[PDB]
Amino acid sequence: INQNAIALNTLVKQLSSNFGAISSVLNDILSRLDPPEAEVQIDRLITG
Amino acid sequence: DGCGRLSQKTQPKLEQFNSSRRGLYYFDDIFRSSLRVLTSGYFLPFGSNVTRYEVIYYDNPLVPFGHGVYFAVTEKSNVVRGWIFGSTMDNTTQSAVLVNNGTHIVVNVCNFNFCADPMFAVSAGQSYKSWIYTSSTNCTYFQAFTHLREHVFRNVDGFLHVYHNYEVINVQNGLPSGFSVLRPIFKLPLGLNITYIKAVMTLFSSTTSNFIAAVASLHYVGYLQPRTMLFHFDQNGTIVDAIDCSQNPLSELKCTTKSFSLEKGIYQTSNFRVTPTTEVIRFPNVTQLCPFSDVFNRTKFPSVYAWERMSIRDCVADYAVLYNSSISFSTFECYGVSPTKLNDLCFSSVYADYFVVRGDDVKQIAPGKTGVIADYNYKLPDDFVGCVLAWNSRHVDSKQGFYYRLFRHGKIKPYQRDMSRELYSPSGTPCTTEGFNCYDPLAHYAFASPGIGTGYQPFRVVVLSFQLLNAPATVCGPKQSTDLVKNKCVNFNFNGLTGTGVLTDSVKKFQPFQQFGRDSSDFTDSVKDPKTLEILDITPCSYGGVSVITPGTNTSDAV
Amino acid sequence: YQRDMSRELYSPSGTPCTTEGFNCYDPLAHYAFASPGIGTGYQPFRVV
Amino acid sequence: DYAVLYNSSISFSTFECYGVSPTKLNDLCFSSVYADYFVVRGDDVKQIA
Amino acid sequence: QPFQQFGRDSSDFTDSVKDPKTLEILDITPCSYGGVSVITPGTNTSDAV
Ligand SMILES: *[C@@H]1O[C@H](CO)[C@@H](O[C@@H]2O[C@H](CO)[C@@H](O[C@@H]3O[C@H](CO)[C@@H](O)[C@H](O)[C@@H]3O)[C@H](O)[C@H]2NC(C)=O)[C@H](O)[C@H]1NC(C)=O
Ligand SMILES: *[C@@H]1O[C@H](CO)[C@@H](O[C@@H]2O[C@H](CO)[C@@H](O[C@@H]3O[C@H](CO)[C@@H](O)[C@H](O)[C@@H]3O)[C@H](O)[C@H]2NC(C)=O)[C@H](O)[C@H]1NC(C)=O
Ligand SMILES: *[C@@H]1O[C@H](CO)[C@@H](O[C@@H]2O[C@H](CO)[C@@H](O[C@@H]3O[C@H](CO)[C@@H](O)[C@H](O)[C@@H]3O)[C@H](O)[C@H]2NC(C)=O)[C@H](O)[C@H]1NC(C)=O
Ligand SMILES: *[C@@H]1O[C@H](CO)[C@@H](O[C@@H]2O[C@H](CO)[C@@H](O[C@@H]3O[C@H](CO)[C@@H](O)[C@H](O)[C@@H]3O)[C@H](O)[C@H]2NC(C)=O)[C@H](O)[C@H]1NC(C)=O
Ligand SMILES: *[C@@H]1O[C@H](CO)[C@@H](O[C@@H]2O[C@H](CO)[C@@H](O[C@@H]3O[C@H](CO)[C@@H](O)[C@H](O)[C@@H]3O)[C@H](O)[C@H]2NC(C)=O)[C@H](O)[C@H]1NC(C)=O
Ligand SMILES: *[C@@H]1O[C@H](CO)[C@@H](O[C@@H]2O[C@H](CO)[C@@H](O[C@@H]3O[C@H](CO)[C@@H](O)[C@H](O)[C@@H]3O)[C@H](O)[C@H]2NC(C)=O)[C@H](O)[C@H]1NC(C)=O
Ligand SMILES: *[C@@H]1O[C@H](CO)[C@@H](O[C@@H]2O[C@H](CO)[C@@H](O)[C@H](O)[C@H]2NC(C)=O)[C@H](O)[C@H]1NC(C)=O
Ligand SMILES: *[C@@H]1O[C@H](CO)[C@@H](O[C@@H]2O[C@H](CO)[C@@H](O)[C@H](O)[C@H]2NC(C)=O)[C@H](O)[C@H]1NC(C)=O
Ligand SMILES: *[C@@H]1O[C@H](CO)[C@@H](O[C@@H]2O[C@H](CO)[C@@H](O)[C@H](O)[C@H]2NC(C)=O)[C@H](O)[C@H]1NC(C)=O
Ligand SMILES: *[C@@H]1O[C@H](CO)[C@@H](O[C@@H]2O[C@H](CO)[C@@H](O)[C@H](O)[C@H]2NC(C)=O)[C@H](O)[C@H]1NC(C)=O
Ligand SMILES: *[C@@H]1O[C@H](CO)[C@@H](O)[C@H](O)[C@H]1NC(C)=O
Ligand SMILES: *[C@@H]1O[C@H](CO)[C@@H](O)[C@H](O)[C@H]1NC(C)=O
Ligand SMILES: *[C@@H]1O[C@H](CO)[C@@H](O)[C@H](O)[C@H]1NC(C)=O
Ligand SMILES: *[C@@H]1O[C@H](CO)[C@@H](O)[C@H](O)[C@H]1NC(C)=O
Repeated sequence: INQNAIALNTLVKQLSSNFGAISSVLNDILSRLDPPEAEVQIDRLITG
Repeated sequence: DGCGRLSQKTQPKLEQFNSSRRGLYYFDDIFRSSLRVLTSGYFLPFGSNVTRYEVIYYDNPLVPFGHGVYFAVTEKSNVVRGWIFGSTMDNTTQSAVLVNNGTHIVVNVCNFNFCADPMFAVSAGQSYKSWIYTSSTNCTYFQAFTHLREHVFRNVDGFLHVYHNYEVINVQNGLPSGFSVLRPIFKLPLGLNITYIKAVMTLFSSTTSNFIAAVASLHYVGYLQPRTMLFHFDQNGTIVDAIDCSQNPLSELKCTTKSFSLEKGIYQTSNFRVTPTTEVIRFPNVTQLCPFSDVFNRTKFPSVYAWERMSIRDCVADYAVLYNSSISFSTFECYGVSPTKLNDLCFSSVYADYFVVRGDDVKQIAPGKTGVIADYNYKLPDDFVGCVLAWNSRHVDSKQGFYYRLFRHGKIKPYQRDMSRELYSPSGTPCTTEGFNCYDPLAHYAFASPGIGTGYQPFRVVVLSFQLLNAPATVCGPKQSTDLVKNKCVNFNFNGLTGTGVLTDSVKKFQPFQQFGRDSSDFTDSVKDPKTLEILDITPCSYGGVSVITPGTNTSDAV
Repeated sequence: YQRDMSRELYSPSGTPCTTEGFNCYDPLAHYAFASPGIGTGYQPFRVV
Repeated sequence: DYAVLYNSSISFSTFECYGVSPTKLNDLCFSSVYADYFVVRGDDVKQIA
Repeated sequence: QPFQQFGRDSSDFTDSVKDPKTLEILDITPCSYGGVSVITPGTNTSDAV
């Protein structure tokens, strides 16, 4: 039970990492960059 | 050739049929054979609110174009042969006319003066006048119920796409149901602003006058909407079936599996039912422009070695006012933020630096570069966020007294001022007077020799730096608020924070100097309204899970 | 890819105009291109 | 030592570097340095990239 | 069908093409199709395979 709970909690909390992008949040990236530049930022988050 | 008159005005009648499962077209030239692809775009939803018009009965209302218009005609004879495209339907703005007269197609883009009731004319079973317009101004472009024709009109990137389809039906009244596919024919390039679409139809008379609508025809209009659909391609590539993934609970389950048949069991589905339509924009209400004149029309700029800093706050930033002025920037680069979206943000700490440099030294005011200015005069941090502006001032700054630092032991840090005058010695030995082994650190810009080159001309440089989404903002773009909507999942924008979700009420207590509510997963949940000074709540439009039980495709369709 | 060949008067407040004057201005402006000894930035250019 | 070029009366209108960063040009050791010089038109400077 | 210049596939691998000069369809097949296996008795044993 503890293993399942820990796995779920870690999966939930893994979203805080931004990998190689500029921010973990996706709203601000689209709020300051053009889509041609935002696609590169979104791709690494998707892969991670 | 002039235009006729119709004093009689019968009130138009409006009825509501449905489009069944029609209004599909080849959305791309990519040849797909024997596969299924899920594509999103602007299509006609199944079972739409199609409208019918008839033809004294003469209805030619101004139909808004929107994102696209679906046009289908049912007739026994050629009576409908053209359409009118335009924005104001006058001679002030250009308009497009497409009619069928001869060899290929008659299409014209011009400044027309349409009459009240544009129409064709056929007398004694032969061609007659063309009472559509009466004047053609300065224009460029020129190029030359058993019947059911369907046309789809779309205008994107200045291209007008036309789709055609022909079918044979025998129905006295009512739009027939079934499946139809349209193939593109025209890709006419013309840059216009299409907002309204009209139709032109022929009228018949006996010899020359007393035109009457002897022949009646039925045509339907449909509005395209943003929908997600799944398509199937045969070996030839012809579309044979499709599903609109918003109609019934079975539709989204079928779309998720990416198939056309289902097995008995229970499956999990995604969200394909609710889409926000309302927007909630909120900005703090202040009204005052920045002192653009005080920074772009300051009669005195210092040298680069003595650059000065200015603070900007409590503004409504508007870069469009700079167009009216007589300033022509020769360099405009931005780092971090895109220049396109500079009017939809809220800056938190704006600072400006101004000085004078040589014409060939403008390039050295970028981060990560080298040069005497970048080493001893002015350096930018590697994480600089802002924009750089520069312009020529050969007519105000053709004087003497400007200097730059030439000799210095170390390299200055970013954002550092080194206004000094002490003597310099390469060996580090202290000096006592200017002469041998002692030189003046500063050097002159000349700027007084007649007939100097472009690279040696004086230039004025202004650097803007700001921070985003860390502290409460004082400078924001020129945007107006649209009050507050409750109990709906909508698209909000609070000081440049796009999001989606329901907002009803909040009871959370927090500390001042706060504008956003974070989370352990970096997902926004609360926000402070800058206009009502009260906290709100954000919750996604979809929260729970949905499962659908089906007995099989052969068995039945009830779920 | 849009063409906006128009000549109607412009008003910042959106109120329709009747003549050029107060609160009504000409949308188009001149390139000069005739002053002697203009700079390189003010010279005409041809773009394809 | 690129800093000695500042004392001279030469004003470069184009300075681009590939592979190595201009900032750290004084903390390296080059192995095989070669130089080529010629004369071109003003509008043909961009074609030397 | 007409208005076609390339032959696609479910894996986006070209297999057919229309010659613009003879106006007839061709076929594309990779130079290597089958699998090859080699049996060896060991380096010390011999070199015949
Ligand atoms: C693409 O569409 C065609 C539409 O006809 C599909 O039907 C096939 O069409 C061909 C060409 O007309 C037929 O060939 C003809 O069949 C008979 C018997 O030989 C005769 O009229 C002619 O001598 C000629 O051979 C073909 O029979 C017909 N097939 C069927 C099942 O009706 C065609 O299948 C589609 N192609 C693909 C690759 O999916
Ligand atoms: C712009 O922001 C300002 C603050 O910078 C806000 O000022 C507030 O204006 C509202 C307008 O509705 C005032 O509320 C009114 O107060 C009394 C209550 O007895 C009454 O006249 C009305 O029933 C209404 O509730 C509010 O007092 C005022 N705040 C102050 C003066 O401290 C304002 O919300 C923004 N302006 C707008 C929305 O026009
Ligand atoms: C573009 O720039 C021009 C030139 O600066 C602007 O014209 C100026 O407009 C202001 C108002 O915005 C005028 O000030 C007003 O003028 C009269 C004086 O009797 C009076 O209405 C007010 O007391 C006030 O001082 C100013 O005179 C005028 N300058 C001129 C015409 O040389 C123009 O408004 C700007 N914007 C555009 C054209 O959209
Ligand atoms: C801020 O000011 C301080 C104090 O003047 C600067 O530190 C000074 O830096 C210079 C240049 O690196 C040092 O000179 C060197 O000193 C010895 C001989 O005295 C020798 O290593 C070299 O031949 C050279 O002359 C100087 O000693 C040093 N002073 C101190 C007290 O540390 C500092 O560089 C300035 N900051 C910036 C960013 O310019
Ligand atoms: C920056 O460039 C100037 C101009 O070239 C340099 O001045 C020159 O400095 C050299 C030594 O580095 C001088 O040569 C010496 O001059 C006297 C001649 O009696 C004597 O000490 C030696 O025999 C030797 O020839 C040269 O005359 C002088 N040129 C001038 C002043 O026109 C300067 O050193 C450079 N560096 C700085 C200012 O840091
Ligand atoms: C260039 O493309 C053109 C089409 O735009 C092609 O035209 C074709 O030219 C060939 C040349 O061999 C003609 O074939 C010949 O036809 C007769 C058959 O009785 C005979 O003279 C030869 O035995 C040969 O087969 C072909 O008819 C012609 N097509 C037409 C006129 O419609 C041509 O392939 C290309 N030009 C070349 C390859 O030089
Ligand atoms: C579109 O409209 C047609 C015409 O009204 C509908 O077809 C009718 O469907 C009902 C369903 O109860 C049948 O009883 C009628 O006999 C049908 N009439 C005809 C003329 O076919 C059709 O169902 C509608 N499609 C929708 C609403 O999706
Ligand atoms: C429709 O009317 C036009 C305009 O009156 C006619 O234009 C003629 O087009 C034919 C070819 O169809 C040309 O040979 C003539 O030279 C055109 N006339 C003139 C005066 O230029 C035409 O008869 C009709 N069809 C088309 C396609 O324009
Ligand atoms: C609209 O067409 C007219 C007629 O060709 C053009 O107006 C002429 O413009 C020239 C410019 O040198 C003037 O000298 C003439 O007096 C004008 N004539 C008339 C009758 O007004 C006008 O330029 C066109 N508009 C465009 C191309 O935007
Ligand atoms: C700042 O604005 C002033 C006007 O307020 C400009 O001064 C004019 O400059 C032009 C161009 O040199 C002269 O022909 C005019 O005589 C000047 N005065 C007026 C009243 O128009 C000035 O150029 C602007 N820019 C600066 C100082 O950089
Ligand atoms: C659309 O058609 C439906 C019935 O299909 C009808 O109830 C409705 O009033 C029509 N109009 C609109 C605007 O939805
Ligand atoms: C444009 O239309 C207006 C309104 O009818 C009219 O007054 C004006 O004369 C027309 N201009 C031309 C050039 O035909
Ligand atoms: C569905 O029913 C048809 C009716 O003949 C049958 O032939 C077919 O095999 C069935 N399909 C599946 C997937 O079981
Ligand atoms: C191959 O043969 C040599 C011959 O002495 C032997 O020593 C060696 O161990 C052998 N190598 C292997 C990998 O068995």
